[PDB]
Amino acid sequence: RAVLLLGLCDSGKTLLFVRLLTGHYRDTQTSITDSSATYRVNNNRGNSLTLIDLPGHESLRLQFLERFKTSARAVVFVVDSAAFQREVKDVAEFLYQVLIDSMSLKNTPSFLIACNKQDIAMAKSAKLIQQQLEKELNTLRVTRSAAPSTAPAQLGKKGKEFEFSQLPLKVEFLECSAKGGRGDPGSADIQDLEKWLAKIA
Amino acid sequence: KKKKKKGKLPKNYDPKVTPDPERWLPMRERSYYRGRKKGKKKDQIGKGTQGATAGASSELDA
Amino acid sequence: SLSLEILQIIKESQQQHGLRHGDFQRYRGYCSRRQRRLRKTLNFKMGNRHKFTGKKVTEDLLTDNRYLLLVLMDAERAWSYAMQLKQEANTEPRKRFHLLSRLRKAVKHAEELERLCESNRVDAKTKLEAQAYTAYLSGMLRFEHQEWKAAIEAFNKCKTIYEKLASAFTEEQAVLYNQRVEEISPNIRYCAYNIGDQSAINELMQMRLRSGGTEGLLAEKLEALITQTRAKQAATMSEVEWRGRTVPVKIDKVRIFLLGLADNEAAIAQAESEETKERLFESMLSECRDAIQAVREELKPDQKQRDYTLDGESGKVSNLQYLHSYLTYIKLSTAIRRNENMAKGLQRSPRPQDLIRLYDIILQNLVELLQLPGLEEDRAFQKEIGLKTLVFKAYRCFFIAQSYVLVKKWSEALVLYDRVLKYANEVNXXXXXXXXXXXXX
Amino acid sequence: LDFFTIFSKGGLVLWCFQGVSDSCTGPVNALIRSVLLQERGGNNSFTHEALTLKYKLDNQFELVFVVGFQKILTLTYVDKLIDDVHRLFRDKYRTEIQQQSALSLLNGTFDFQNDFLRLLREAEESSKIRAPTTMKKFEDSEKAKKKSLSREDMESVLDKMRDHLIAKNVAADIAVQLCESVANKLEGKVMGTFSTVTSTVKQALQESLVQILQPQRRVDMLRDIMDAQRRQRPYVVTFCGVNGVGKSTNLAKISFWLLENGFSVLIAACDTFRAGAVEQLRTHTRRLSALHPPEKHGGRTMVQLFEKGYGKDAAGIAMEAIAFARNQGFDVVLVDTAGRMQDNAPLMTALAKLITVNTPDLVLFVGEALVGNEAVDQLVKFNRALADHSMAQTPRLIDGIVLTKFDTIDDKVGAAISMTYITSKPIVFVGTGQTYCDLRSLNAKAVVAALMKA
Amino acid sequence: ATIINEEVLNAMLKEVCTALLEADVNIKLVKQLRENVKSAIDLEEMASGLNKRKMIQHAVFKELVKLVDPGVKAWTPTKGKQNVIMFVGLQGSGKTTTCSKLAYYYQRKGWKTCLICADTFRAGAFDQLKQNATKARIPFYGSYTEMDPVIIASEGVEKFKNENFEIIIVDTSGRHKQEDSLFEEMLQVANAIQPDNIVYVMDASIGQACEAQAKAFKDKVDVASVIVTKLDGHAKGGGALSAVAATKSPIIFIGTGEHIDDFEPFKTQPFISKLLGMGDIEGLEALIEKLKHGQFTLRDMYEQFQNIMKMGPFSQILGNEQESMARLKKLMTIMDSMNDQELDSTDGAKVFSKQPGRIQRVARGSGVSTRDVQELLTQYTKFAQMVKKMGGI
Amino acid sequence: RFICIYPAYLNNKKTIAEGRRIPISKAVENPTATEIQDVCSAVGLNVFLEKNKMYSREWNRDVQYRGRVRVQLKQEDGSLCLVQFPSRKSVMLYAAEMIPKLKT
RNA sequence: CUAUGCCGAUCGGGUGUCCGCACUAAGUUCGGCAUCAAUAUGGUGACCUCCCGGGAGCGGGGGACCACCAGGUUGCCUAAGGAGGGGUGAACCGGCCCAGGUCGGAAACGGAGCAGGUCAAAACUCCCGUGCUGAUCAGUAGUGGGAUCGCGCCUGUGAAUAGCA
Ligand SMILES: Nc1nc2c(ncn2[C@@H]2O[C@H](COP(=O)(O)OP(=O)(O)NP(=O)(O)O)[C@@H](O)[C@H]2O)c(=O)[nH]1
Ligand SMILES: Nc1nc2c(ncn2[C@@H]2O[C@H](COP(=O)(O)OP(=O)(O)NP(=O)(O)O)[C@@H](O)[C@H]2O)c(=O)[nH]1
Ligand SMILES: Nc1nc2c(ncn2[C@@H]2O[C@H](COP(=O)(O)OP(=O)(O)OP(=O)(O)O)[C@@H](O)[C@H]2O)c(=O)[nH]1
Ligand SMILES: [Mg+2]
Ligand SMILES: [Mg+2]
Ligand SMILES: [Mg+2]
Repeated sequence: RAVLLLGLCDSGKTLLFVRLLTGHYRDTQTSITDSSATYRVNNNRGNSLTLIDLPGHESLRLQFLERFKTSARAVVFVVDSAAFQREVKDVAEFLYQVLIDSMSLKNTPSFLIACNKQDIAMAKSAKLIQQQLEKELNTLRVTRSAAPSTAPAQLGKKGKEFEFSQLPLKVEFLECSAKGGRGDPGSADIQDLEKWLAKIA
Repeated sequence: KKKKKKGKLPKNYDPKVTPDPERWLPMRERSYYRGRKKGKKKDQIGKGTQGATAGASSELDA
Repeated sequence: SLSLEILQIIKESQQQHGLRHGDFQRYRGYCSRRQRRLRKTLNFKMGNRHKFTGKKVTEDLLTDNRYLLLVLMDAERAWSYAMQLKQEANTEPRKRFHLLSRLRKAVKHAEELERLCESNRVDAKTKLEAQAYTAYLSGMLRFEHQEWKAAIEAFNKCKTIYEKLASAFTEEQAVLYNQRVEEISPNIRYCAYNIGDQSAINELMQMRLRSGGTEGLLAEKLEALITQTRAKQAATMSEVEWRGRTVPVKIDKVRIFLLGLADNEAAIAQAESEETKERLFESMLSECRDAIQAVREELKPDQKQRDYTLDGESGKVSNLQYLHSYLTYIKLSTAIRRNENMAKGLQRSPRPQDLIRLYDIILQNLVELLQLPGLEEDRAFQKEIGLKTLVFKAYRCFFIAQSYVLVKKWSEALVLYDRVLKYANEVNXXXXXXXXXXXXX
Repeated sequence: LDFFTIFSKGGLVLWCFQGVSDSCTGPVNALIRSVLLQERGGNNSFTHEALTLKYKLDNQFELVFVVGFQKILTLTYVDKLIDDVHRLFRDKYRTEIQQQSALSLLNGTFDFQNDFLRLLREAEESSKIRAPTTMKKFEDSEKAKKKSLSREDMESVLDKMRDHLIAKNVAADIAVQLCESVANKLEGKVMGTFSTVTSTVKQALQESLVQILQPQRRVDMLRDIMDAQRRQRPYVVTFCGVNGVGKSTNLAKISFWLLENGFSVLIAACDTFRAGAVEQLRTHTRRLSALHPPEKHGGRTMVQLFEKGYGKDAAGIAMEAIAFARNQGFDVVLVDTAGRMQDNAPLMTALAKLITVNTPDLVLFVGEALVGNEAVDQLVKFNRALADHSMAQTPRLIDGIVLTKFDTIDDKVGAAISMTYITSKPIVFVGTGQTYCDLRSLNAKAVVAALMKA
Repeated sequence: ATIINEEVLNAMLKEVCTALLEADVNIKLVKQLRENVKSAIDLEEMASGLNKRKMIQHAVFKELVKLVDPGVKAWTPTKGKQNVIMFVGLQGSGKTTTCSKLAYYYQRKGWKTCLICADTFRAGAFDQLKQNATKARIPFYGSYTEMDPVIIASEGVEKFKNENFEIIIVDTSGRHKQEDSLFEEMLQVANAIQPDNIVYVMDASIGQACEAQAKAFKDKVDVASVIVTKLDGHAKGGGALSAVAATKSPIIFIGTGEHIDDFEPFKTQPFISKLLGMGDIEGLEALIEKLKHGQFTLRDMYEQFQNIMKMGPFSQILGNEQESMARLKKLMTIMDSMNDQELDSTDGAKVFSKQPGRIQRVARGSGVSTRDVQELLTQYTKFAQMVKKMGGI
Repeated sequence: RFICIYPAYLNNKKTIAEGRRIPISKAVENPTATEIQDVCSAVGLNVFLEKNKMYSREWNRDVQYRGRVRVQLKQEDGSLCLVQFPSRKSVMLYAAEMIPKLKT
């Protein structure tokens, strides 16, 4: 159906969106509205999927997320590895929100966490990011205690350390970075992304 | 917590019994009140804290 | 012997009185109120009741280092009113004319202040700032009046003065000046664009030669002024060392100077006895620990910022504290040298125990001396020297503890002395001979 | 013109020529932040600290045109430029921009440098000669001596909507700014035949209301408490506001909520001017201790009151409370301050000095749901007082808004919008009663629905 | 024509609408005022040429003066009978501080005043009243044990009636229409104490929301004059007028400060001046009595001559004349030549004799009359002598 | 069809706006109609004077300011009665010059 | 000599509460006095000089210099001086409109001009703004000392604190 790109502000979602389409570097700014484009899989079949990019600004994430959750078949989440340390709480909260939204769907979409800005040296490894996310989400569930002033969902059985294995979702991790220098001129690093898209196709 | 304090130590030890109970209080709280203007009730009403709590001679019935 | 920081004063006045968000009316009101307060405090009444007699400050008056601030605030108020008129001139063009008049006043005030800085009484650093401020005001006035040549010359002069001043100070102090240069960077460009970009190159080429020939004498004399100002500032009021090269504006630096002079007044005073300086040593220790606490008072918020994020690096947070800690450790070392002098003057059982306790104290002190720069790890020779002193003191403590007179341990003291002899040789005359004689006996 | 850029609403740069003269690191990101939150009412003018900026919107093809010029004042040609080239660009690339899909934009190329350079040099040549001031001044002297949506068609409903927002306790200037933003959002945009103009403008206005009332990230105090406990340093929260906004009641509610969550609290008092405030807080502490015995939590005390009597300076009491909490290892300190009028300068200076000295982790402005047309002024005064009294760049401003007495109107919620307009900070808590259990959060959808249900 | 006048009026009305809305005034009242002022202007059919905006400002000032007060005289205390005043309002309105200020004000007026509190739900309420009473040195009543406001108020009012206090003030906690229990508690308190007046206090900053609360207060229980508070701040309190419309009662006092001494009686002129923002307002059988007093002026002579010429020939009454008519008409012209200041003056002869320039001006304005002026003065003096002789008898 | 002359034309103290027609230096002080009539009669006998009518701008009621002069300069056939004085200016200046001699 | 305390157990240094304090910074409030000029064009009003025409009232036209209002570009002005708003216009002499009356005339009509009305443009005066001035206060706060037998904070380390006969 459609594949959604989600992340924080200045997370690089538009850059990956244009890279997966044209393969050329294009200057970009912060997203204001969504952008939907049909992209064919590189395989011999060449099936077409609608890649939809949603702005990462916190004033518009929830509206588009709740408006486009039904049409989505697969969900792609983007995390900035270079700036992860300063924004661990923000990415954890957004991941919790998107997981809660996804669990409401009748059909469970495939879930991918793609670290970005990996071309830089300070970027962290995939397993380290996964462990940090697990540790933060262990307490983030407990922190959810407030009156909505108007249906809660739990990511674990209240007794054990939160893990992605116990979740009824297929969560994948990979390393990708396409900005320049090593990334675009030298050799593109998005082949794992297209392989995963073919696998989920 | 015990601390030694400097000052008129011979004159502090001359009584050797007890100092004045209100040793650190403002002049208007002192028993003598050091009052150039003893009353100054309207002046205290005009400026200062909104309400002062102390011994009340007004009616206090429960 | 009196100086004033014009740029710092005007910036701290602007950033806290409405110019932070771009408001000039309340800033002008504050400037007028401060002028009134200064005139009231200094009793510089020029107009009494039913009369008015404007009077100018003379050279003999400015000894209080505050009369210059009066003219500075007058110039700032005129400039603020001019900027407010510029903002309001969009609605009514007539205000522009009024604007010009205000500028005609403002530069005059600045130039008056310049003629008040010609006296040798005021410091040269204030003279440079006054010249830069006057040049900036004149350039802005000429730019407003569509006079490109005078404005560009004044702006170039101001930029040169500011960059020379920034190079004269440290990197931490100069950034503000650099910011000011940035604030003057765009307008200058626009002036060149007003030339036409065709004759502008030739004008700049001629202006370089004009500055080299006409202002060349002024350039070299101001360079000499900067050099002598830096030299006298480092020699008299400021302190420059390997650690904490940034000039500490805090008053406690003077205390260090006192400590410093005490040092050169102590060693000559006490030759061998050193007994009469023990009270002086205690007073110096009290003063230096008070200075350390005062430094820590401002250190702690920076420690909080350092703990907040890993982005912040070292070299600024612990640049002044480490010098004071080093001074305290040096004073402790001198005290321990005095204790060693007393011990060697002598030659009963609790005395070696107390000596070993003191040696443990100095071991802890040298451990801290290694740790603090070791925590910073700016340089590397300091840790080497500190560790050498630490191992030497540890070997001395071991030799004192294992002395056969000190310790009555047969068949055990000899083994320890033999084991420590190799360490002492690795670290490395009378002390060695005495230790060898004690080991033999 | 030292900077210029044309890009679509999708965040994809189409054409720019800034070069080495300027870098688009974040001069346009700031403009995007302004146009999204705290919409610009400066009539297409923005004042970035480095240089001024001007923007133009085209909702027909969701495009924007930004021109950045230095802080030095330019001539009046620039706006004319931003018009003509716009049409020219709209004339040059009709086929590419008219397509909904963004693939055509990537496929297409734009050799727009030559035409834009020609327009710029023509405008500069026109600006070189301007000597019409004398004739205009003489004329003034004589006078003194003597489908696509059009703005005019949508004016009427606009004003009526404005009136409705006025009925809903929204500030007049806030309503005008919101109407201007909505009008800018709808200029020549195509409109479907099935929908009506009123329905479209109402939907756009409610979407804008949801966006503005959905502020920046919802960072919570509870998560930050553990982060503060990582270094074993107290977490400081300060309450500020004008008189009669229920600071003490909301303070008690927050303390009760924290105790229920299982964290020890320290209540520092500074309402020295207020008569009986110390005993009021003492009664609150007694009630909380009765509800939560010390032994049930492990034998350690939970809530303690810190005060020095009436008349003492607030900053010293706050500093002593912070030191005592650090020595006793209290999780969180909550500081209550006496209400201060915004026009009273000395009280604002004292509050700013207290905030600067105590550097609290969180600052909460307690506002009123009943107040109208005055919340904006109070927020402006508080923010400017906190800003000008701190010399450091990017000073600590108000970080949280607590709206109380929400259960007394239930229809005039629009006042909250005004606050959320004047400051971009989110609303942390909403009070809905006088008991200790009336401390709930804010639901944006419900608030908007109640605002526009009539 | 008044073609551009209509556009100018519309622009000024829009500006006034913006200014009033910035002054936290209800939109419905603004629209009603706009309709009334536009109707009044159309009735006038002309605009004052003295100033373009002064006339409009004066008209809206008069309209607001009419709207602010219902016309009912404010209630005043009566000596010899104890007066009970019950304070009501919303939460945070500052009703307790208003009670303290009013008690101090009445004590300064020479009254035996006392304070009683019924606020029991709010924690730490009676302590504030105690501190405020001992600050002003005024007797107070209350207890920390009993929680029912009704019994506490009844006991306090009975004890103070025994004490023979002139003025009793009773304060109760603020409440809103949503909670009906608080309203029924207020009703029970009113039944128990039977208050003489019920004063409702509302914050000046609160606007466009307090109208419903005021209407509910008026509907459930009787109300009296209202008091506005917190006027010392930037808020102009423009919404309080709506509360007046909900109560049809005037304002007796205003609150312009935190200290107890800041308490002043309400005045309409400063309030409307603050609301407008400029406050630029400029304000500007007898014959038998005069005959008895004997005072005669040139006005009386002119009226007598007018009546004589209206009557016509004297031969008609009795039953050469043309010269008499000519003399009469020339005298009327010469007496109309001069100004009214000399005409209404009691002693015209003195003011003429002191300044011959007045005679010169009169001669300029009429015929030569080089001898007629003094003849007229002599005739006026003779008539004044006759008038005083008649008045004496 | 005689031309009209008034004493107010020959008065120096009167302003030009109030009736003065000649420079102040050449004028005289308080001229009368009879003086003008007798001085102009020495040249032409066509002048006749009346005293019961006065000039319009003469607000003051005085005998010396009362009266007017009629002088014939044209024979009503297209020829000047006296070629010496072709304009009223000549006649009035001659009268102004001759007044002081008779006043002394 | 018995016994005392517990990890800092002995011994100490700054501070803050404190002062009929000194002084500053930053604010509130209330008074006094003061508030420019050239030049470009146009307008208004005096006063003055030239003409043209007519039997008068008067009509036609061009200058002189002063004051003042709009208001072009400005400065060898400024302590500061905005083209800001308002009142009064008197006794009876600042305009403008000027009934009646009065005067010029056969008439048409005009002129002076009172009362009265009116005012971008006599003069005076007030308000705001601006400058200078005195006065005013603490629910603003900071070292400069004093004070300091406790009560609240920050920094120190020895083993040695107080009875016995
Ligand atoms: N209905 C309602 N009443 C509330 C709410 N919050 C507070 N109140 C009421 O409003 C009043 C204000 O009480 P208080 O907390 O003492 O006010 P304050 O802001 O602390 N005053 P100050 O700042 O001067 O100390 C009390 O009567 C309280 O019960 C709320 O959310 N809803
Ligand atoms: N500026 C100003 N503040 C006032 C005035 N009256 C009261 N306040 C303040 O407003 C707040 C509320 O007043 P207060 O009487 O203490 O609360 P309350 O009236 O008892 N609340 P309730 O009776 O509803 O429980 C307090 O902080 C008080 O100091 C006033 O006239 N002016
Ligand atoms: N070094 C590096 N930078 C990246 C990478 N991906 C994105 N960026 C950053 O992203 C910026 C460009 O903006 P985008 O990549 O489109 O980010 P965005 O899509 O606008 O993110 P939103 O604001 O949420 O819309 C560049 O300036 C980069 O700094 C990457 O892989 N490596
Ligand atoms: Mg994007
Ligand atoms: Mg409170
Ligand atoms: Mg109350």
